Amino acid sequence: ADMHRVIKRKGQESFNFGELFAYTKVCSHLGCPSSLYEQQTYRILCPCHQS
Amino acid sequence: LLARRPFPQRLGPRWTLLYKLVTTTDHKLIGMMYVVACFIFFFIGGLMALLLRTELAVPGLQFLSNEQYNQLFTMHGTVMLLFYATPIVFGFANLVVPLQIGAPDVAFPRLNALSFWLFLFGASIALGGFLAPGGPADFGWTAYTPLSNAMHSPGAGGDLWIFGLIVGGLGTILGAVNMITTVVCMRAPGMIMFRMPIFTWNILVTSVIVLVAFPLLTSALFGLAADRNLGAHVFDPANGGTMLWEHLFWFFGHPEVYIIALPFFGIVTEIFPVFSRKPVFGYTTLVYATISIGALSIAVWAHHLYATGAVLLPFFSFMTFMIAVPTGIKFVNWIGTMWKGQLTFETPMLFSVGFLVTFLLGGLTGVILASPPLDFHVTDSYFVVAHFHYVLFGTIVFATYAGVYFWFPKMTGRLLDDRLGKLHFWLTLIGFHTTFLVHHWLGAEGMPRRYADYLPTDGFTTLNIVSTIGSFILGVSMLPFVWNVFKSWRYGEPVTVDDPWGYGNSLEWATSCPPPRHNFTELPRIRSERPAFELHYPHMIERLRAESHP
Amino acid sequence: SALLRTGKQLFETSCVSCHGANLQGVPDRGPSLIGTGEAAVYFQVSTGRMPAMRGEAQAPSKPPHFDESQIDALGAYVQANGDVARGGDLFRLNCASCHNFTGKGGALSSGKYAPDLGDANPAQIYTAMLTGPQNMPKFSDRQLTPDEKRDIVAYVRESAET
Amino acid sequence: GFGPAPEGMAMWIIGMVAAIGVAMWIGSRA
Amino acid sequence: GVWLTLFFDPSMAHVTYDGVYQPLRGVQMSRAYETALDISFEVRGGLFVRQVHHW
Amino acid sequence: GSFLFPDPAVEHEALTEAAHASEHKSLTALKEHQDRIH
Amino acid sequence: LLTINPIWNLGPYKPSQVSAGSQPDFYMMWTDGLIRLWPAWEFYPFGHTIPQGVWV
Amino acid sequence: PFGSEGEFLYSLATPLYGLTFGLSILSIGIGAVLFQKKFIPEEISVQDRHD
Amino acid sequence: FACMNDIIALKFHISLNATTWIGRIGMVVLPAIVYFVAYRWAISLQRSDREVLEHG
Amino acid sequence: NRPNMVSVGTIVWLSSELMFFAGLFAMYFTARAQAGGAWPPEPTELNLALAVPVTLVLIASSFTCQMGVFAAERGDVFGLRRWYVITFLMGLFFVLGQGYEYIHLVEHGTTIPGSAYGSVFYLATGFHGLHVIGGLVAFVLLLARTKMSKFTPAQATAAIVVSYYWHFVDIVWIALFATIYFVR
Amino acid sequence: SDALALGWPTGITPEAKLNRELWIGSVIASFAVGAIVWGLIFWTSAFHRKKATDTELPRQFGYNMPLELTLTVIPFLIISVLFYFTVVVQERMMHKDPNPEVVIDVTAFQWNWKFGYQKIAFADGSFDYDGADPERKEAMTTYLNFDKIETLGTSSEIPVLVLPAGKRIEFVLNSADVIHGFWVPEFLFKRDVLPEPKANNSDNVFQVSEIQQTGAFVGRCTEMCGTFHAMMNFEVRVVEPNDFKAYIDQRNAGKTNAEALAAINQPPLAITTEPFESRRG
Ligand SMILES: CCCCCCCCCCCCCCCCCC(=O)OC[C@H](COP(=O)([O-])OCC(O)COP(=O)([O-])OC[C@@H](COC(=O)CCCCCCCCCCCCCCCCC)OC(=O)CCCCCCCCCCCCCCCCC)OC(=O)CCCCCCCCCCCCCCCCC
Ligand code: HAS
Ligand code: HAS
Ligand SMILES: CC(C)=CCC/C(C)=C/CC/C(C)=C/CC/C(C)=C\CC/C(C)=C/CC/C(C)=C\CC/C(C)=C\CC/C(C)=C/CC/C(C)=C/CC1=C(C)C(=O)c2ccccc2C1=O
Ligand code: HEC
Ligand code: HEC
Ligand code: FES
Ligand SMILES: [Cu+2]
Ligand SMILES: [Cu+2]
Ligand SMILES: [Cu+2]
Repeated sequence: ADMHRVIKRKGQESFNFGELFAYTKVCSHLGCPSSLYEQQTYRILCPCHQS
Repeated sequence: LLARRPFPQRLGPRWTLLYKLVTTTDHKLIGMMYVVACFIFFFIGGLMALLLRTELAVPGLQFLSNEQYNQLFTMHGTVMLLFYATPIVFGFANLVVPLQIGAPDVAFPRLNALSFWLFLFGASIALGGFLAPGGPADFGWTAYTPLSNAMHSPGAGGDLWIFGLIVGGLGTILGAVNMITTVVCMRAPGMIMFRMPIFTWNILVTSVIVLVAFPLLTSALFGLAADRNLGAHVFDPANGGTMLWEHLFWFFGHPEVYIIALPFFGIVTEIFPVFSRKPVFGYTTLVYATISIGALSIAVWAHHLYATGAVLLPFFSFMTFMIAVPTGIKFVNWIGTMWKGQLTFETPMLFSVGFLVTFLLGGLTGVILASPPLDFHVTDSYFVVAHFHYVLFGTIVFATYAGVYFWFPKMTGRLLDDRLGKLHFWLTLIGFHTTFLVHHWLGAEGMPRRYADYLPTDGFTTLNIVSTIGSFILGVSMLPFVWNVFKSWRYGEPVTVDDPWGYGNSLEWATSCPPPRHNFTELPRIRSERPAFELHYPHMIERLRAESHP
Repeated sequence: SALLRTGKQLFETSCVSCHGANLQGVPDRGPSLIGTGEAAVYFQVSTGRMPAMRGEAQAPSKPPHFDESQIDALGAYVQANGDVARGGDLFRLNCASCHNFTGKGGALSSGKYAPDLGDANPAQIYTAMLTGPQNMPKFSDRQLTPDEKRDIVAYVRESAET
Repeated sequence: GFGPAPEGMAMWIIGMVAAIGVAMWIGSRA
Repeated sequence: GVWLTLFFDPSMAHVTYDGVYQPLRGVQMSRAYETALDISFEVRGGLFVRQVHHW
Repeated sequence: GSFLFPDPAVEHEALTEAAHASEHKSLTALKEHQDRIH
Repeated sequence: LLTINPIWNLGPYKPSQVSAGSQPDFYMMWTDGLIRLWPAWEFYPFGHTIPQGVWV
Repeated sequence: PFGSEGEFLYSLATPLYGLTFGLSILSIGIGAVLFQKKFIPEEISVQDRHD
Repeated sequence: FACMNDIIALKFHISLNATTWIGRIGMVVLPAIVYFVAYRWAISLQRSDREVLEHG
Repeated sequence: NRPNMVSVGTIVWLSSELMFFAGLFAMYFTARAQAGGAWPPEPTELNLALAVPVTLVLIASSFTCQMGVFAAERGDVFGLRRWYVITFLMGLFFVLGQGYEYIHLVEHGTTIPGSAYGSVFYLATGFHGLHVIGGLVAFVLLLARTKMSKFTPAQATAAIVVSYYWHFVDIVWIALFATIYFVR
Repeated sequence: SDALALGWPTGITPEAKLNRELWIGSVIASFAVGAIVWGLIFWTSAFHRKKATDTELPRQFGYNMPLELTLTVIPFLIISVLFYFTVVVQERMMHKDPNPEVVIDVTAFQWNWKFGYQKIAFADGSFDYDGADPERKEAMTTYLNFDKIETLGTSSEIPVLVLPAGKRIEFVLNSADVIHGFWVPEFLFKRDVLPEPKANNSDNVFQVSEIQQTGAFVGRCTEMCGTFHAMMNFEVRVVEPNDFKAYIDQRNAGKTNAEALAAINQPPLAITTEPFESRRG
């Protein structure tokens, strides 16, 4: 239902296949595994420092 | 000769107030802390009404959400009534009641300080629900129980509402323990229970009514929080319940209205013989009138319950008409005490006249609403919201500003300004023609209260604009009052005079302004209803006895 | 029974991030299960911020939100503790304001229908009714008997399938 | 939470209160 | 702490548990974590001396 | 005395005459030491 | 009486797992609170980078 | 284990090590203060620091 | 009290987004008004010690 | 010839707590009339045993508390201490006596959720259970206060008003004993 | 006239035409009293402190005891007249006559209305529905009056209620979840609905005599329900009694209010009110 509200990265344009994505758990700041999913509004909240 | 200082000390030293505020039992200082902290809540609660009032002007739902409107007439109805109007009763009681009798202090001086700080932290819990995710109380200030449950109102902020009114609810019960036992035990030698000014009677009578109302609310809010936090079946509609709250809240609800009304009848009785130079017409008539309103206000609670199906209608109809008789006597004893004596319309007198002009429409539309056929059409409308802004705004705005302008050069020693004082009245009353007079027309034709959004096909557009233009005039009007107080607190004309208003009646106008820390240097000889008019005028004593009784 | 070794390792892999018997700080955390059991702790909360572990119409695969054996094992690990028509009408009365109209009290768009409930079944509905939901008060013990819970669950299930 | 935060809260209100409150009984005030 | 190092093995080498705590059975853990679960569980009053040492 | 029963009041006036003089001895001790310095 | 650190509830440190309450003790809590409060201020002065962790 | 029979006697193992160890020397420490407050004589000694 | 904001989020019912903005705005504002409410407290404790000497 | 301010300030306050138990009775009677088709204990049975041998202790507590307040008016600082420890240990028998009555009615009958009678019983007698525990605190804070000063008439006045609180708690329980056990 | 009643619709029932008649007899009697007191407050604006008395000569008097006895009975006699006329009107209202002639359940659920028709029996004995079933009621294990010709009224359908304009009309006022309120502004009357009104000792039901006008009138909810309390606008229509007999017979074959109102050439949606756009989303 929400595909037009997807902004791809300039380099990572075609790294998806059929409404799937693969982002790292290891977050981009001090390396805790980001795991909280937030299925209503798509947020990848991490428990260590809340990114 | 008589060496003095040119202009008195504006602000004190570096630190004469921060400590000595935390550690205080001076009722003259805790009285000035009730007053200043309530005008912090008169702006926090009052600005919420200006956010209510611009959503209603243009017939769309512009910037407030639907649920954000509903949590801005609760937190407006709570803060105005409970966090501004019930402590300003004990604001004027702590300034004046130990002075108007010959007392050095309140009876229990550490329950005067504890009654204040229960309010200041009980009030910052309830409006501390805006920090919650779900916001504060969505349900109204009445908080009807099928709306206030665990699953209908799930968020905290509704629960912080409940335990912000039992902490402040304890803060007024403990304050009414002081105000009875001060009047009972600590009068001057020669002061009897009579010959004691009517403001101390109104604080004496409403302190009885606080002990009747506020424990019954506190027992209800521990019953509602047992239903929410615990699982309970009190306030459940299969067990009585949804009319149990209708009979526990409104048994608090009307005799809390009448602890807001009566102490500010006593300020207005205090002001008329000062500015109309002749005594209270029917002094003991006002003593027997207040006791009757102090007795009738408790057995009339279900006049707020006429259209919720079945209560006993002819009991609460006729008894609700019975409050119109002594309050009608209290208007005879206000025009009558203002009648033959010569008038001067200074700003304490001006506001007590705007009390008489605007309270009348609230009292007249009160007995309009008291009969159920006239009430079955407008009982949850904007006619009701028109009603209690002519009848609260008299006692709580035109009779607190009557008292702040009257006891500012007794509690601080500075005359609060009059040119900037008459501006504040006529920015209030002209911006009060425009706000709440039109809700009488706006609500009786079909705009019920507590609506966020209405439809532009209805004829409510050209009348909500009138009630919004005027509401900002009523919001602008607080600006020449704060500027009046902020300048004339430390600047402003000094009073080296024990009575700045000339013809003061009660015992506080015989001591210096500001009084010393135990209020008195010499008590005058008390022999009549007004001590400080026999004092300062010894040649009138042959006229206070012979020229009375027409 | 459900293997508690699998339940512990599943808790550590998928729930430790927001729950150390405590609740996730971001938004609102699920919190400690109240009256923890397979019936309610097993039943997912797709609605709201919490992600949906169980996927409807899902064949066995290496990448999956949850495993039937994995779900039961974790629901068990968290739970350490140390007239069908007549039932539906009763549910509408108690939950008539929100369930009635099959809609949602919190959100008009949200519904009690199978598309809204995804991979719904009678057991999943019964379980959320028993302890209710994150924003819905629990009904078992406190309000409704087992027959009443069973009957209301059946009525909601029949209304949503049809 | 059950990690270091309610345990750290219970240090200052139980442990250091009953370690200062003892010292105010053994010691003096001057 | 002198007591608590008579029972602690500080390595990071991986070893399955196979001990006494029932949820953590067959979990790949370091030996620093298995002996920290032997102080708490398989030493008589070792959970006490461990908890005193943290307070 | 105890928390429930008193002492026979001969042993009370001896334990308060020798208690208001054992602190008065403590007061003139520092007072005659503060005047030695200054 | 008071339990302090149950290390048997959350299992061993495996880098795939996650804990919703990752907090230090109260003497090291002001260091974790300092990381959370600084805003995301990075520099990139050259081809190299300077992360948020320089401000702690 | 959690649903066992003697689980309650295990949960009172380490509290019974606490209110019997710690309350012993708390009460020895209280009794040794109350010997100092009540029997060892009060003295005020002044020592001139030669620093 | 910002390192444990996720526990403040769950138990105290405030937010997880707004507990950094009361920290990051508070990191400048709150130590500025504790300077004023303690410099004017310590001086007013001095004036309480002079009233017990002048008057008693 | 002055009317004992603290005694006036307590009985003025003690009339407020009667109105706190006015909103708790009004929850009880409206869940008995408009909800009780049968007698209100439908799955439970109120036993007068362990309810009469704990209400005969509070009545005898007022017979020993009033003998304590006779010792404050005379000057017996130790006679005041002797009859409040009797009153403390018999008030603590009421909390432990009624506290065992609640455990007998949860693991056997109606808890505070899940019963219409279960909410108007654990709050009417529940907030009386907190006005006894709140009252026994006031005996510890008074008997320990008699250990610190010379037993002035202000120490006796503080023992008058704690006695008035305990007789209030005693009379309110009679209005609870003769309401929920006899007028079932 | 119209300007003396403070913005009052002329009531469509004769039990509300008596209610507006009492209102105008009560406002004019209050504008009498409100102009007496204003005639005494603003009369003391002719009593200033003028520069004619160098000394204070105010003629101080306090106790005129033959005057408070006059101005107590006179506010008591105005009440004792205008209390008799507020028991007669509340007796003529709420008449409770046991010939119903239509019964319309309202069943105010969470944030909209659910009207339902029960037994309708004209004075001629013509239509005689007589049998809105209780079989749907016994499945709920409750009290809600379920019917067969019930109006759902979703958030965009804005439920138009249709009742004939010459007969006794009875409103059984139940509710599902929260205390709502039932107020047609032309029925100069409310009775705000309760969750379980038999257990709260509530009256639960009122009656009107007839509808002495035609057209279509607004309906609103008054006592607070929650978030979308302002959006619970129902709407009533008053078709002819001959046209109303053709309404249910077209409805009983099975249509909607958008279709059943087309057979009696009425507008299919509401005309004085509309659905709300912000609620739809
Ligand atoms: C809920 C958690 C609770 C867990 C418990 C943790 C609490 C920590 C322990 C506190 C340790 C305090 C010091 C103890 C050693 C000193 C012992 C002593 O006697 O020295 C005298 C000492 C003065 O001696 P001094 O230095 O030689 O005299 C110089 C001048 O007098 C000096 O004159 P002044 O002007 O300087 O005034 C001095 C006085 C000024 O006086 C005062 O300000 C207050 C005086 C009374 C304070 C203690 C009252 C009660 C203690 C707590 C009770 C908790 C109840 C609820 C618990 C619910 C649990 C489920 O200030 C103090 O002495 C400092 C006291 C420190 C206050 C402690 C605050 C407690 C924090 C609460 C934490 C709550 C835990 C939450 C965790 C939840 C779960 C995670 O006075 C005291 O300190 C009295 C303290 C007594 C407390 C011990 C326990 C009471 C047991 C008696 C019960 C009687 C039963 C029935 C008897 C029958 C009739 C009699
Ligand atoms: C401190 C603030 C307040 C005062 C004072 C006050 C005085 C009265 N009120 Fe009120 N009030 C009601 C009736 C009266 C009556 C009869 C009086 C009386 O004390 C007024 C006394 C009368 C006068 C001061 C005029 C005296 C002057 C003369 C000269 C006497 C002779 C004239 C007469 C006898 C007129 C009678 C003849 C006529 C023709 C009208 C009713 C009615 O059943 C409702 C329910 C509305 C509803 O359905 O929600 C109500 C609702 C409220 C609410 C809202 C509650 C809610 O949100 O639901 C508030 C806040 C409030 C405040 C206040 N109210 N009132
Ligand atoms: C004590 C009693 C009351 C006072 C005074 C009062 C004042 C006003 N009210 Fe009101 N009221 C309404 C309009 C006004 C207006 C225009 C004013 C004015 O007198 C207020 C004057 C305005 C101000 C005074 C604001 C000045 C702001 C300034 C100058 C800037 C502030 C700056 C800062 C930085 C603020 C912070 C300051 C610090 C020191 C921290 C309206 C709407 O037109 C409703 C209907 C809501 C509904 O639908 O039911 C209403 C509803 C109520 C209700 C029913 C609540 C409910 O249904 O749940 C009650 C009981 C009540 C009482 C009171 N009300 N009012
Ligand atoms: C005195 C001082 C710190 C001077 C610093 C000198 C200076 C100018 C330094 C410049 C460098 C700067 C700016 C440093 C900033 C401070 C900083 C980042 C680190 C310094 C750390 C440090 C030395 C802190 C000392 C302050 C401290 C913890 C306690 C002193 C408080 C005092 C005076 C008495 C304590 C009274 C007491 C025992 C109260 C117990 C009950 C209360 C109210 C506890 C409050 C409380 C506390 C205090 C917690 O730490 C805590 C931690 C985790 C969970 C909960 C709590 C909690 O509730
Ligand atoms: C006072 C509030 C409230 C009451 C009462 C309530 N619910 Fe709910 N219910 C909710 C909320 C809010 C949700 C959305 C799920 C969530 O909270 O995350 C919900 C969701 C549900 C769902 C899942 C729908 C979906 O698509 O996810 C079912 C099934 C359900 N409720 C059944 C019931 C039954 C059966 C009753 C009564 C017999 C009931 N509810 C009473 C608030 C309530
Ligand atoms: C093994 C069980 C289990 C795992 C793993 C789990 N949850 Fe939950 N969650 C639940 C249960 C059960 C509820 C229902 C709330 C309750 O327990 O009262 C729930 C509710 C929620 C809710 C509230 C939904 C509502 O409407 O109330 C959110 C948000 C949530 N979970 C987020 C998460 C996130 C994010 C993760 C992992 C990144 C997660 N959950 C993993 C069992 C789990
Ligand atoms: S570790 Fe800093 S963002 Fe997760
Ligand atoms: Cu009223
Ligand atoms: Cu409604
Ligand atoms: Cu509504």
